[PDB]
Amino acid sequence: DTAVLVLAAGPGTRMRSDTPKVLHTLAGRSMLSHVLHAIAKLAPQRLIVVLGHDHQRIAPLVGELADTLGRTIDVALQDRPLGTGHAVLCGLSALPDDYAGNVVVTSGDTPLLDADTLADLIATHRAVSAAVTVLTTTLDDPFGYGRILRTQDHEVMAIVEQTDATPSQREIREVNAGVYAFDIAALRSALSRLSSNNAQQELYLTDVIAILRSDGQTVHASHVDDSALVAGVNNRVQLAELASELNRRVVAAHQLAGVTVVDPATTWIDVDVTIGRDTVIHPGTQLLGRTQIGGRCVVGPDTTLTDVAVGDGASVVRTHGSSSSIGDGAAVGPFTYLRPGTALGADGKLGAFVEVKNSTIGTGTKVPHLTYVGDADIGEYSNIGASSVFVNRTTVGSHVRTGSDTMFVAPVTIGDGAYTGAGTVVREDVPPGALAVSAGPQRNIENWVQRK
Amino acid sequence: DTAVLVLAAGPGTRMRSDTPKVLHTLAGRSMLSHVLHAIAKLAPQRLIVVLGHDHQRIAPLVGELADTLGRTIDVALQDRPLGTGHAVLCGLSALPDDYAGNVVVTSGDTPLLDADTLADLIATHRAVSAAVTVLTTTLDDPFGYGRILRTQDHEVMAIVEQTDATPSQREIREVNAGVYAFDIAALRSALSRLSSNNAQQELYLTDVIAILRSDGQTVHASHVDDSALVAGVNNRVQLAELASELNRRVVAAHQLAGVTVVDPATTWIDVDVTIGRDTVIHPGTQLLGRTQIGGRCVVGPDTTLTDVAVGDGASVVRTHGSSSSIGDGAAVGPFTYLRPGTALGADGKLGAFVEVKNSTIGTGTKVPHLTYVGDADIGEYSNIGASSVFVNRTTVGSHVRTGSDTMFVAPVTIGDGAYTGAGTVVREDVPPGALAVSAGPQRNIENWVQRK
Amino acid sequence: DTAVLVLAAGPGTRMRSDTPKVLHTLAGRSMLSHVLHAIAKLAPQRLIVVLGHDHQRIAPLVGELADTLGRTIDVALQDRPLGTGHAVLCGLSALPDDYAGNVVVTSGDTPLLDADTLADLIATHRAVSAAVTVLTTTLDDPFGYGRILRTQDHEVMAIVEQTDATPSQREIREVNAGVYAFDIAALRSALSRLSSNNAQQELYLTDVIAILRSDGQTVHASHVDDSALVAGVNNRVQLAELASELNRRVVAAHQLAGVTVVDPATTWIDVDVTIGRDTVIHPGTQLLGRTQIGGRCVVGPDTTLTDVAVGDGASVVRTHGSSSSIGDGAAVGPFTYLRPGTALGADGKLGAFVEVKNSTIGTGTKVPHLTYVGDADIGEYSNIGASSVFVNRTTVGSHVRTGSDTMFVAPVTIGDGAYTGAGTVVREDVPPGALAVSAGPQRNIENWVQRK
Ligand SMILES: CC(=O)N[C@H]1[C@@H](OP(=O)(O)OP(=O)(O)OC[C@H]2O[C@@H](n3ccc(=O)[nH]c3=O)[C@H](O)[C@@H]2O)O[C@H](CO)[C@@H](O)[C@@H]1O
Ligand SMILES: CC(=O)N[C@H]1[C@@H](OP(=O)(O)OP(=O)(O)OC[C@H]2O[C@@H](n3ccc(=O)[nH]c3=O)[C@H](O)[C@@H]2O)O[C@H](CO)[C@@H](O)[C@@H]1O
Ligand SMILES: CC(=O)N[C@H]1[C@@H](OP(=O)(O)OP(=O)(O)OC[C@H]2O[C@@H](n3ccc(=O)[nH]c3=O)[C@H](O)[C@@H]2O)O[C@H](CO)[C@@H](O)[C@@H]1O
Ligand SMILES: [Co+2]
Ligand SMILES: [Co+2]
Ligand SMILES: [Co+2]
Ligand SMILES: [Co+2]
Ligand SMILES: [Mg+2]
Ligand SMILES: [Mg+2]
Ligand SMILES: [Mg+2]
Ligand SMILES: [Mg+2]
Repeated sequence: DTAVLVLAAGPGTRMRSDTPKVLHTLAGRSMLSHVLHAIAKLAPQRLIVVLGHDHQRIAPLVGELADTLGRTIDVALQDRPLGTGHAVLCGLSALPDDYAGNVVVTSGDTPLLDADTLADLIATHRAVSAAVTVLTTTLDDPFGYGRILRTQDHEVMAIVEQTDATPSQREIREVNAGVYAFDIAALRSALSRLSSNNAQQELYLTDVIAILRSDGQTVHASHVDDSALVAGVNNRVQLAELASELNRRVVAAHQLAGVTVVDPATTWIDVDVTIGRDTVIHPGTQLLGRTQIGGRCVVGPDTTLTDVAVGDGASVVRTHGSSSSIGDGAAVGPFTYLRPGTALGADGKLGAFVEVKNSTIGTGTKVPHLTYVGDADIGEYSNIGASSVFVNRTTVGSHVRTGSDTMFVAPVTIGDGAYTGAGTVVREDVPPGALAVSAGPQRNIENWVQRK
Repeated sequence: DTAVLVLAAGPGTRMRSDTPKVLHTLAGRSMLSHVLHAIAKLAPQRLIVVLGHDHQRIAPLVGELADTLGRTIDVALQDRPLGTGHAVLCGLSALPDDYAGNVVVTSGDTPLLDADTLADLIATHRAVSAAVTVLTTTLDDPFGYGRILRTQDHEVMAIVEQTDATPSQREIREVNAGVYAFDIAALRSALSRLSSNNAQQELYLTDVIAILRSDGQTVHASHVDDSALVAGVNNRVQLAELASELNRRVVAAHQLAGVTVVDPATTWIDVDVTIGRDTVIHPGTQLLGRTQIGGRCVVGPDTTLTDVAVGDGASVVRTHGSSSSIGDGAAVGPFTYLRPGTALGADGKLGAFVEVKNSTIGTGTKVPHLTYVGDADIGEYSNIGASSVFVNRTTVGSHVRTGSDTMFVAPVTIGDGAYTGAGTVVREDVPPGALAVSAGPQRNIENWVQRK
Repeated sequence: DTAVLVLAAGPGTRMRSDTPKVLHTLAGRSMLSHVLHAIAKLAPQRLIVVLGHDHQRIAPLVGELADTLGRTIDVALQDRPLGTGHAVLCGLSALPDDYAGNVVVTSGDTPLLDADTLADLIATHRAVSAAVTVLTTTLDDPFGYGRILRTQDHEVMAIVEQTDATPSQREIREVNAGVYAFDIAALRSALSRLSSNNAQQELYLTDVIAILRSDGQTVHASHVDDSALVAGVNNRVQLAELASELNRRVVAAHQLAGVTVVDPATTWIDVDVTIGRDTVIHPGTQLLGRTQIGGRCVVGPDTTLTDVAVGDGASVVRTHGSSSSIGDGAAVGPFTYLRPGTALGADGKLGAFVEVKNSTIGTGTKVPHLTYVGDADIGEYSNIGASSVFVNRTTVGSHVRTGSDTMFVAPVTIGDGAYTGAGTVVREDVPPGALAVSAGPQRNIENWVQRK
C-alpha cells in the first residue's frame, strides 16, 4: 500500500516565465503530465499533488489528467513556498491521520522518471526495511543538485544543497534525485524537527536524511545508473537538454521498430506519435501531438505535422500541416500548408504553393500549383488548374478539369466531368460536362513596343 | 595474390525492413556499394560476394557495380543463413579447389571500411606470417560486438559473441571488427571443425580464432584506432549514427578544401558531390546524388538539391530541386521548386513561390514571383510577370516582358521584344514587338458598398 | 598602463579563402571584430593592430570599428609574414621608443577571448612580477597548438610548435593560448635574439619563452580552464566548431533570461539579437544581425530573420525576412518572404506564399494568400484577396476588401471602404466605397465535353 506525493507548488523563479514551471512542455506533454502518467502506471493507492500560487491555473489540468488516466488524484494546497519539506507536510494532510502505507515523494520537475524506476524504489525500500530510501545518480556536472554525503563506511550520512555545500563538497558527483520512499511514521517525525536555518532559508526535505540517521534509523541510497531518468529541470537550459535526451530515445524506439530516421538530431517526435514500418523521415522534421504515419511513407525534409493522419505509401515533403488526414499513396509538397479540417483522399496530390483549409478532396484528385482551397468539397479524379482560388461551401464533382487562373466564388456547384477555361471567374453553377468560360478574346496590337 | 569475400547473405532481421539490410543507404550509396568501392580500389585478384534470400534483388545491383568499377565480381550463393562461418564456406566455393592466395573476409554492414585499412591488414598478415589476422578496435559501448579474449601474455585466445559472453566478458571493450585475413589452408581446416552449439545456434566465423589457436597456429590481432572505419550496422540506430559520422567527415573535407559550412551538423553532403572554393553553405541543407556546386556560391538555408549543377557566384536559397542546372551568377529562392529538366541561364532569376519543370530559361531571364513554368523555352533577358502559368511546348523569345496574371496556353510562340498586358490569356502566337491583351476595361460602380 | 597588440597580418593559407582569415564571421561579427570588441571593453591605453598583405582590405574595417567603439586603434604594417615574433616587432614600432607600460599580445584568430580573461592576465602578470605571462589551457585534442614544456618543478621551460614537436611532445595536452603579457624591455630583448631555424622557417613569438627563461627571467603560465575562450581558428573546421560553441552560449544566455529555445542545436542567434521573455523559438531558426524579438512571440520552425523587428505576441513561422518590422500581435507565415522596407502593423497578417517588398501595411490588415505586395502603402483593417499582385506607389485605404485575382497596376489609389471584384485589373483610381470590376460574365457551354 503506497501513497505518492508530487511536489508541484514551488514558484519556479529560475524558469523566468509567466507560465508555471510544471506546465512547460517536452515531446508533447507538460512536465506535470509526464510525471502523473508515470505514477498512474505504477497505480498507487493514493496520488496527491501539492500545488501553490497559481493552483487555480494547474488544478484543472490535474482533474483532466485524473479522468484521462481514469483514477483519483487529490490536490493538497501549500499556501506559501516554505520549502520541499513543508510541501511534503502539506501533502501528508490529504492522507488520513492514521495512514500506514509507504510514502513516495517526487518532484514535478523530474519528467523522465518512469514507472519502473518507481517500482524498483518501492521494492528496495521494502526489502531493506528502510525508514528512508533515496534515489541518487552520478553526474559529470552535478551543479545545483544536493550532494550525497557518505561516511568511510560508504554509508549515507546527509544530503547537502548546492547553495549550502562547501567548495570541496561541490566536487561530489553523486547527487540526490529528489525521489524518495519513506516509512510514514519516520517521515512525520523527521518533518517536525526541520528548521530553516540554511542558505535558502527554507524547510529542506533533504534534511530528513541526516535527522533519521540521528535517530539510528535505516537510511538507504539506491543508485540509478541511467542518470536521465532522474534528471531535474530548474531552468530552460535544463528543460531543452532533457527534451533533447527524451527525443533521442523516442526516435531510437522508432528506428529499432523499423523506421528510418535519417537525422535523429533534427527529427522531433512527440510521445503519442505512431509511425509505420519502412517510413523514411528526412531531416528538419517535427511530428507533433497525435500524428500517425503509416508504412512506407516519405516524410520529406522540413515538414511539421501536428495531429495529422497519413496513410501508407504517402509522400509529405516540406509541408506545414495540422488537424488533417492524407490518404494512402497521396503526394503532398514541397511547400504545402494544410490547415485544420483538410482531408485528402488516397492517391490525391497537393503540390507546391498550395494551401487547403477545411476542405475534403477526393480520391485521385490533384491540386498541383499555386492554389488556395478553402471550405470546399471536391470529388474524385478531378484536376484543379494552377493559380486558382476557392473564394469562400463550393462543391466540385468528379473527373472535373478546371483551367488555370479560375476563381470559384462560393457557393457554387461544378458538375461531374465539367471543365473551366483558363482565367474564368465562376459565380454560377456549371452543369455536368459543361465548359464554363469568361475570359475575353486575345487581341494582338502590332508594333506597340516600337511606339510605346 | 588475394581474394576478398563480402558476406552479404544474412536476413538482416534487426533492421525490421522489407529492404535487404545491405541495400540501406548512407551519403548517397548502399552499404554494399560502399564496401565494394573500397575493395575495388584495393584491386584484389578475386572479389566474391556471398548472397542469400533476395539474391534476386541484390545480384543485379552487384553486376551494375562490377561494370561501374570495371572489374569482375562473382556472386556465391548461400542457400540458408547458417552463420558467418558457413557464409565464408559458401564464398570459398567460387574459388578454385587449389587456390593459394590469401583470403580476406569482411561483412556487407561495415560501410566505412576503406582501401587503406584493408591494405594495412594484408600487410600485417604477410609480415607476421599469420594464419589469421583479425582487425579489432576499442569502444566505449561494445554492445553486440564479439569481444576479444586475451591471455595474460596479451595474446589473442578467442572471440566471444555478445549473446554468448558472460556478464564479466561483456565489459571487455576491445571488439572484433569482423574483418580478417587468412592463410587459405588454415581457413578451410578450421571451417570444417565449426559446430553450432552456441547461443544463436549458428556457425560462427569467429570460432576459427580459438580453433587455429588450438592448432598452435599464429593468430594476430591488429588494432584499428579510428573505430568508425570498422564500425558495424545491425539496426537503424547504428545506421544513422554511422551516417552522421561519415557526413561529418565529408563536410570536414570540404571545409579544409575551402568551403564554409556554417553548421556541419545540419548539412548533409553525399559522397559524390563537389563544391567550389569560397561557397558558403547555410544550415538545414542537403546536397544529394551528383550535385555540383561551383565557387563563391551561397546555398541558403533549408535547400535540398539532388543531381543539380550550379555555376559559380550563384545563390540557391530555400530551394527544393532535382536534375536541373543553374548558371553562373543566377539567383534562385527563397521558396523555389525545381523539377527535373530545369535549365536556368547565367544571371537568371527564379524567385519566391516559383516552380519550373522541364523548361529552359535563357541568360538573364527573371521569373520572380508566384509562377509555374512547365515544358517551355524562354529566351534571354526576358521578364515573366508575377502570378503567371505556362499551361502545358511554348516558346517565348528574348527581351520579352509579360504582364502579371498571364496564362500561356501551350503551344504558343511569343516573339522577341513582345509584351503581354496584366491579366492576359494567351492562346495564340504574339508577333515580335506586339502587345497581346485580353482583359476588359475597369468599371467603377460608385457607392456600391453603401448599397450592398 | 597597457598596450595591446593584435596580430592580424598572417596570410591565412589554411582557410583556403580569397577572404582574409580575420574577416571570416561567426554570430554576426568577423573574428577581428570579436577580438577588438573584447579589447576595447578592457580599455587599454594603446591598441595596435598589425596588418599585412590585404591591409588595404582590412584597415578600413578597423577604422570603422575604432569609431563604433569610440577610441583610437593604430594600424602597424608588417610587409612580409616573417612569423608571429616579427609581427610583434612590427607592432612595437607604433609605440614610442621609450614606452614603459605592459605589452599584451593576442592573435586575430582567437575570437572568444573576452575582456575578463584579458584583465585576469594583466592582473596575474602584475602580481607575480613576471617578465612574460602566457595563457595556457588543456585540450583533449591539442593538434596544431604549441605545447607547454615544463620541468619536474612544474616550471615553464618552453613552447614547442606542432610542426617542431617530437611524437612524444605531441602527446602534451597543455597548450599555448597565444595570449601573453610582457614586461616591454624583456620583450624587446628576447625579440632581438629570435632566429628562424625551425620547421616553418619563421620567427616564432613562442621562442621568447625559452629565451627569457635563459636569462633567469620570471616566466609565468596562467591556466584558462574554460578552453573555448582561448581556442584558435586556423581553418574552416575550427571556425565552425567555435561558431557552434559560441552559439550554444548565446542561446543559453537567452534561455536563462526567459526564452524557450526548443532546439539549441538548430537555433542560430547572432550576438546583437535581443529576445523578450516567454518567446518560444522553434527548430531550424536563424536570428541574424540586429534582429529584435519582443515578448510572448512564436518564431516558428524554419525562419531566418536578419535585422527584423518583431513586437510582442507576434507569430513568425517558416518566414524568410530582412530589414522589416512586424507589429505586436501580427501573424506572418508559414512560407512568407519579407524583403527590405516591409512594415506590417500590429495585428496584421501576411500568410502563406506571400512576398512583400518596400511596402507599409496598416494595423489589422490581412494579405493571407499567394500575393505579391511591392512598393505599396495599404491602410488599416483592409483585406487583400488571394492571388493578387501589386504591379510596380499604389495606395490602398482602410477597410478596403479587394477580390481574389486583382492586379493593381501602379500607380493607383484605392479609397477607403472600396471593394474590387474577383479577377479585376485595376489601372485607375477607385473612389471610396466604390466597387471596381473588369471580369466579363460567366458563359456555360453545355455538352462541350461530350463534343470535344
Ligand atoms: C532541498 C531539496 O529538496 N532539494 C532537492 C531539489 O532541488 P531543487 O532546487 O531542484 O528543488 P526545487 O526548487 O525544484 O523544488 C522541488 C520541487 O518541489 C516543489 N516545491 C518546492 C518548494 C516549495 O516550497 N514547495 C514545493 O511544492 C516544486 O514544484 C519543485 O518542483 O531537487 C533536486 C533534484 O531535482 C535535488 O538534488 C535536491 O536535493
Ligand atoms: C559470429 C560473427 O561473425 N560475429 C561478428 C559479426 O556480428 P554481427 O552479429 O554484426 O554479424 P551479422 O549478423 O551482421 O552477420 C555478418 C554479416 O555476414 C553476412 N551473413 C551473416 C549470416 C549468414 O548466415 N550469412 C551471411 O552471409 C550478413 O550479410 C552480415 O552482414 O560482426 C561483428 C562486427 O560487425 C563482430 O563483432 C562479430 O564478431
Ligand atoms: C609560433 C606561434 O605563434 N604559434 C602559436 C600560434 O599558432 P598558429 O599556427 O595558430 O599561429 P597563426 O599562423 O594563426 O598566426 C598567429 C596570428 O598572428 C598573425 N601573424 C602570423 C604570422 C605573421 O607572420 N604575421 C602575423 O601577423 C596572424 O594574423 C595570426 O592570426 O597560435 C596558437 C594558438 O592559436 C599557439 O598555440 C601557438 O603557440
Ligand atoms: Co528542481
Ligand atoms: Co486572372
Ligand atoms: Co553485423
Ligand atoms: Co592561429
Ligand atoms: Mg525552489
Ligand atoms: Mg546475423
Ligand atoms: Mg601562420
Ligand atoms: Mg491570377
